[PDB]
Amino acid sequence: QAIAKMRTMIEGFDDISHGGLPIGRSTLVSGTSGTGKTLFSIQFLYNGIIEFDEPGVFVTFEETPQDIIKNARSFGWDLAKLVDEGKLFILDASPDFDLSALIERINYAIQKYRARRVSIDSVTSVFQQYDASSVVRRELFRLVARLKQIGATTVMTTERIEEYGPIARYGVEEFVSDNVVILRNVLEGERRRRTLEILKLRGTSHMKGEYPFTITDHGINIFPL
Amino acid sequence: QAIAKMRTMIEGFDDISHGGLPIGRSTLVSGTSGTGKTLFSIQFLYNGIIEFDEPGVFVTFEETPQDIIKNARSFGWDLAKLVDEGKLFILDASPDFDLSALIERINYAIQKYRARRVSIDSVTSVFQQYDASSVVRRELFRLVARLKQIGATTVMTTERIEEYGPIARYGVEEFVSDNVVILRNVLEGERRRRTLEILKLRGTSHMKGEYPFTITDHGINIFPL
Amino acid sequence: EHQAIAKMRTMIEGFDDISHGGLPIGRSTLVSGTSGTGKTLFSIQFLYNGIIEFDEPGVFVTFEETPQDIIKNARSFGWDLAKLVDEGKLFILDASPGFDLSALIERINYAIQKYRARRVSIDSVTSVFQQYDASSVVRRELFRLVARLKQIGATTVMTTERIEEYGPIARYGVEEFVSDNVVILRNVLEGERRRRTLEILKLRGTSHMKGEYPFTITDHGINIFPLG
Amino acid sequence: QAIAKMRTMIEGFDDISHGGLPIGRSTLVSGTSGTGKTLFSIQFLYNGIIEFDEPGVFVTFEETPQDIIKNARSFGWDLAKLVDEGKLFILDASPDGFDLSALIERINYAIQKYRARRVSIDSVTSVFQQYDASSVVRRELFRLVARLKQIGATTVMTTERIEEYGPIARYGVEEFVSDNVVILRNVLEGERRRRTLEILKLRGTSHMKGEYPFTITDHGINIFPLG
Amino acid sequence: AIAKMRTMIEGFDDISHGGLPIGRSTLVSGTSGTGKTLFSIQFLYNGIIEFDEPGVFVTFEETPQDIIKNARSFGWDLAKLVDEGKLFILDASPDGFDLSALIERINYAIQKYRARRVSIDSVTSVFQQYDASSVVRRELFRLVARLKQIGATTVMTTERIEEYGPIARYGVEEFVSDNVVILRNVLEGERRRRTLEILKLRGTSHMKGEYPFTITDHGINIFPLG
Amino acid sequence: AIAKMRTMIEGFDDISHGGLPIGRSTLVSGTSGTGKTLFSIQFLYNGIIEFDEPGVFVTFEETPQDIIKNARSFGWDLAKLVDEGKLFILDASPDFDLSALIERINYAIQKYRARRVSIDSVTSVFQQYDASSVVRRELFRLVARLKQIGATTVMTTERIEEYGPIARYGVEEFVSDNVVILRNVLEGERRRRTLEILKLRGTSHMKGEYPFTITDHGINIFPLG
Ligand SMILES: Nc1ncnc2c1ncn2[C@@H]1O[C@H](COP(=O)(O)OP(=O)(O)OP(=O)(O)O)[C@@H](O)[C@H]1O
Ligand SMILES: Nc1ncnc2c1ncn2[C@@H]1O[C@H](COP(=O)(O)OP(=O)(O)OP(=O)(O)O)[C@@H](O)[C@H]1O
Ligand SMILES: Nc1ncnc2c1ncn2[C@@H]1O[C@H](COP(=O)(O)OP(=O)(O)OP(=O)(O)O)[C@@H](O)[C@H]1O
Ligand SMILES: Nc1ncnc2c1ncn2[C@@H]1O[C@H](COP(=O)(O)OP(=O)(O)OP(=O)(O)O)[C@@H](O)[C@H]1O
Ligand SMILES: Nc1ncnc2c1ncn2[C@@H]1O[C@H](COP(=O)(O)OP(=O)(O)OP(=O)(O)O)[C@@H](O)[C@H]1O
Ligand SMILES: Nc1ncnc2c1ncn2[C@@H]1O[C@H](COP(=O)(O)OP(=O)(O)OP(=O)(O)O)[C@@H](O)[C@H]1O
Ligand SMILES: [Cl-]
Ligand SMILES: [Cl-]
Ligand SMILES: [Cl-]
Ligand SMILES: [Cl-]
Ligand SMILES: [Cl-]
Ligand SMILES: [Cl-]
Ligand SMILES: [Mg+2]
Ligand SMILES: [Mg+2]
Ligand SMILES: [Mg+2]
Ligand SMILES: [Mg+2]
Ligand SMILES: [Mg+2]
Ligand SMILES: [Mg+2]
Repeated sequence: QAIAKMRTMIEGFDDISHGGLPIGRSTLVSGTSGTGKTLFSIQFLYNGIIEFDEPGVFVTFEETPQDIIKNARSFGWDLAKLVDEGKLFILDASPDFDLSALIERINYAIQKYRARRVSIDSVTSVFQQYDASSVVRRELFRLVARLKQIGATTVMTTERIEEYGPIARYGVEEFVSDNVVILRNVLEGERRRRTLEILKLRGTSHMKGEYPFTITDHGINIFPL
Repeated sequence: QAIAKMRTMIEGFDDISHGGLPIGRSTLVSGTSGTGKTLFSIQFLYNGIIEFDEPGVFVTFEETPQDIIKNARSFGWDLAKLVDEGKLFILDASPDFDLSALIERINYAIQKYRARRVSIDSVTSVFQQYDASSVVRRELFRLVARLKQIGATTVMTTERIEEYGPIARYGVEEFVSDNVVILRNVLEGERRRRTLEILKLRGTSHMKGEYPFTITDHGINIFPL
Repeated sequence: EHQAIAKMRTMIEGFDDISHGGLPIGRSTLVSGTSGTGKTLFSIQFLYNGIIEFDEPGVFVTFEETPQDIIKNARSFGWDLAKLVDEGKLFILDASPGFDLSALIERINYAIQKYRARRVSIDSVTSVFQQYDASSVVRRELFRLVARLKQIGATTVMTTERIEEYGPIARYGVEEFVSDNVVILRNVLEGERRRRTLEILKLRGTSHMKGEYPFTITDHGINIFPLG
Repeated sequence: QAIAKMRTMIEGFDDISHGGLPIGRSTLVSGTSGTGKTLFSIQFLYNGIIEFDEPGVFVTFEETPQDIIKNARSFGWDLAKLVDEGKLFILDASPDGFDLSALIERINYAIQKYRARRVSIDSVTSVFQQYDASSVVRRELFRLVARLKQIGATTVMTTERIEEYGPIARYGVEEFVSDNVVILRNVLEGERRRRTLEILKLRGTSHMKGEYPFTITDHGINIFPLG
Repeated sequence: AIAKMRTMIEGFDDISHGGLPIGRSTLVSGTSGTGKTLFSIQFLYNGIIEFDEPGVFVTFEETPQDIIKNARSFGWDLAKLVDEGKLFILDASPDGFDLSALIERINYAIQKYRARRVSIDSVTSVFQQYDASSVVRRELFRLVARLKQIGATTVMTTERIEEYGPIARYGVEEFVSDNVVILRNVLEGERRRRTLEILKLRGTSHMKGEYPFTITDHGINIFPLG
Repeated sequence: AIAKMRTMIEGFDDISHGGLPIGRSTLVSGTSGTGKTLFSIQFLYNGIIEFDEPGVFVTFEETPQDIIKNARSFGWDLAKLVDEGKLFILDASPDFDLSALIERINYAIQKYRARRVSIDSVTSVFQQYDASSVVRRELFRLVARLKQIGATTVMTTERIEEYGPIARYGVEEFVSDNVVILRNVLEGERRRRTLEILKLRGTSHMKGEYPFTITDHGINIFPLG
């Protein structure tokens, strides 16, 4: 029957989303630079491992595994240990148009590590890396559709350049994803404020509009209203 | 005589449209992501079947039949049963420029299932999937023309980026369709509000402007004013 | 002769007041609007009234909508276009699908001579350039058509598409400049409600009222309220 | 001495321009559709003929001479009589590597033949669009303007624009090549239109600034100088 | 400190804390009729009259004759200065893009007339005359860099379309120039107001923001504020 | 967590909670005349004078001599520092791949034992060779190699609006670890300078815009609480 959700245990998120992220579906998490997209994607995996012993695969296209690990120490998280224990796997897909080969490497890692959670950060970059903007819808669809067939629950980050403009970069990514989460970092009166919005969850309910959040030493904390 | 309408049974819609959707004509349903387009197009067919034993054909370019069926369980509708009974046919037109082949597959399904209601979701995506943005007016016209000839009553969804900008994506879709419905999901003061507007019905009358609506466990509910 | 230009009554309620007597004879009038503003309705009412009131035959040129659907939609208003086609008073010319309008223009001309038409509606010209990806040549080919119609002496309503209520008059930024006369139909959304207005922006060589005038579309077609 | 001006006798305009249009120079008159560009350019020639016996050449790329003549009857002007007397020439440059050289020599032939002091060219936008030559607008508008200055014609050239408060002309270069720039506006506010005329620039001389209201009536253009 | 040369344009030397940086390029950008040509002429004229510093004026469209005629509006006699060899007007109007030939022509004139000041009016136009927009940064950089090597002090005018939009036309010109002056002619409430701003002078100080100015029979007059 | 090196630019080390993250790249973006070059020169000069940390300055347009002359504006003697081998000005102006440039930078960093690197401006070198299609690829290659080398890098970039895109090509901020935005906002005919740390990966900083002034003593930023 109806879609089930997995608790993210990210403070306030499971309230906003009426239970967590839809299982076996993809969630687009989109935001301007420094909005906390990587943090959200890491905290998803980390909580999966710590709260439910669900292994996670982190796919990176630019940042090195070592820097992902190093930056997570800002939040007191020891990702190197989780890697050593085989609970976390960071797949380095950085450079040295068709996503089929990558998709197969990712599927391979999911199977190998028995992963229930996957984060991909950021899919925007791989198309720009290889001047492939003409084929974004088709290739993103290929990736999302395969992850659905595998039954992976996935967070995929993407980039945007305006807080109240396009949801992502090419005006197609939100339509391909099952779920859309928008992180904003709005500048008004010389000051910033962070908000999180669940725009869409296909096949299930969620709270609407923007909710304040903070990034602290404990990662993301969202305040439902 | 003046053009006849078929009831959608979508609460409030047949009020706003003065009796329903014009029979044998095409209706564009456009909106940003997560506005309720797929829901509207599913509810149209589902109601046709349950209320009038009127079979329907659902054309998908991306979402699988399985996920379409799963997401509809959010509302307590059992679409698998209807597929099993031959009352609903979900035509999978996802990938493995001319719409003739697609058109013939749709016609075949209309004649085979004896269907009078057709939903096509989303016609935007198919142009993007084959980079055929330059031929949109010509090919959307071919599609709509042929469905008019066949006598189908058709809901076609399309994608947009702004709540008050272009009706659809390419600036031509609204002019090729006989009828235009716009779903909006406006963000103001950090909160969303859903509205539906019937912009146009050729050859007949309708209520004007935006009417609020909600998506609940019973599908779309529009409040006429 | 040596008088200023004469006008032909549309008999569209209020329009002949706004236009100080109707549409200038032998000239082209652009009627431009977002989707659902009443462009087809205007262009139909122009021919229909010309036939019913003045026995002036009309030619309607369509590039997408079928004759049968044009006829059917006009019954919304209790008009019987089928009857008029039967009597040879209305001809609906189906023009549905380098780039050159010369052939089309000759077919239109042939139709005008054959039916002895005084009034012509072309709906919509926008679409034919989009149907063949011919935006580069719009000014030249639209001029070819308008100039030939003027030469013939036809009184023509040409509809065109726009996508903003207060942006460009038409789609390509040239159409208003090629036509002799320009009418803009708006359907403005404000505070969740729509309102319809009609503006005569320009009539070359003659006077008209200025600004937007409200109008409704009812069972009798377009009804415009002059203000003053 | 500084540049001299010829009177347009368009009511109000010679006050706003501190004397009239600079002699031997090109004046761009730009505006959205129906702002009065053709009317300004006709009235400029008509007044030249009637008040000063200064013959005029009118260059058209789309409107026929017969329609130009017919539309001027709206204002009670008999342009056919002036054509018959050899005082007005309407040069039909309608259609039937883009280069305006031949056009320029047809214009010069007319100027020399009619001993014309005044020239109106309407609209210069249209000829670039007719031949899909937008890429070359600055070079060929400059050729035209330079050649007319060489000939010493005082020229009104009309151009099209899409916004009341946006670009001066169409391609963002026309106002830079012209010596003088006048902007006709027809602003819609509160469902009502108002007409205003602005002299943006006259090279080498002075003029009033900002927008001045005007009306188009049976007597042509009438401009109200505020102060 | 880079040193400055007085423009002697009333108020400008106050706004710029002494004048234009010597041996460097100053971009002067504005919509049509803002006073760009006037500024660049007044710069050369004053250099001659006040300091006997010879000037070269490079035009791509306007003839020398019309430049001279239009300056009579301000009671300046440029013809006399051309005669005396203090002012050279270099007519570069027309009959892969590469400014090298023009640079050599400009360089020749600077040596011959021994010019210390140079005005180029307008560099926008030359790129559009030869549909060469794709290469503006590279070629404007070539021009600025060589003028600097020669040690010329240069005013280069450029065109813009909006009073509060891009500084120039191609979004690169301000970054190539050492110094940037924006002339505005803002329309508000049906009335125009002229203002001058010095956006940037590399390596030295200047006043900030917009200062009102007028164009009169005496040329540009800028009103410094406070 | 990541460590930080003090810039000693007055106010900045407060705003950044300690300085620039060591071994990472910091984008400094701004419209013309915002103080980008000045910031990147003060970074190296303070490094040399206060900590005896050698610096490499990379220029694509401004000559070494003018960089030196312009720094005299602030009482800094850069020619002396170049003479002592404390500062190396790498002239990369002209006479698509950034590999050559990168090997020259690395060589200069080894040779002069530099801890600090400023590159001014990264924008311009892509415009100089019309290589805008390749910005994200090539900026990534430069940033990645400098992270490997462990240099602490300031990279300036150009923008054309105060409240528009962070940089010029919509990708530079996503590739950099850290992002600083200098603004020069015109309002009511007056300019005001502000600095904003938009983002520091892996660590904390103050948010929003802070006023600053450029004086005879360089940049001076006022933190606000
Ligand atoms: N311990 C901490 N306390 C407070 N804020 C922190 C801490 N650690 C990191 N941050 C904040 O988190 C932000 C970094 O977030 P993250 O890398 O997840 O963003 P992003 O959206 O992925 O950026 P980019 O788009 O450039 O990849 C930093 O900019 C910093 O403001
Ligand atoms: N049982 C329910 N109760 C309330 N809301 C629900 C329920 N089920 C789904 N929804 C809402 O319906 C919205 C999604 O609807 P739908 O899939 O029709 O949107 P769409 O316009 O087709 O999206 P896209 O354009 O991305 O395809 C979800 O975003 C969720 O907010
Ligand atoms: N009997 C009626 N009473 C009231 N309004 C009606 C009636 N019949 C039609 N309409 C209105 O007339 C509008 C259709 O007008 P029309 O087809 O002339 O518009 P259009 O501008 O030509 O549309 P498009 O640009 O998409 O071709 C309908 O959208 C409907 O609101
Ligand atoms: N006798 C008159 N009284 C009042 N107004 C008139 C009269 N005759 C013409 N007009 C007005 O003159 C207006 C402007 O005419 P004109 O042809 O000069 O415009 P234009 O700017 O050249 O238009 P386009 O750019 O489309 O060529 C007409 O739209 C009409 O409003
Ligand atoms: N004697 C004068 N008194 C007042 N203003 C004058 C005088 N002479 C010229 N002007 C003004 O100077 C302006 C001409 O300025 P100038 O030619 O320097 O402008 P520009 O910015 O170079 O124009 P463009 O971009 O067309 O080249 C004229 O538009 C006019 O307003
Ligand atoms: N001694 C000083 N006192 C005050 N301001 C100064 C001083 N020296 C330089 N400036 C200011 O510093 C600004 C120059 O800064 P800088 O060269 O660092 O800018 P930038 O952002 O690199 O410019 P561009 O992007 O066009 O290269 C000058 O525009 C000037 O306003
Ligand atoms: Cl925070
Ligand atoms: Cl809802
Ligand atoms: Cl109505
Ligand atoms: Cl009027
Ligand atoms: Cl002034
Ligand atoms: Cl300051
Ligand atoms: Mg990130
Ligand atoms: Mg959908
Ligand atoms: Mg229509
Ligand atoms: Mg005209
Ligand atoms: Mg000038
Ligand atoms: Mg700099």
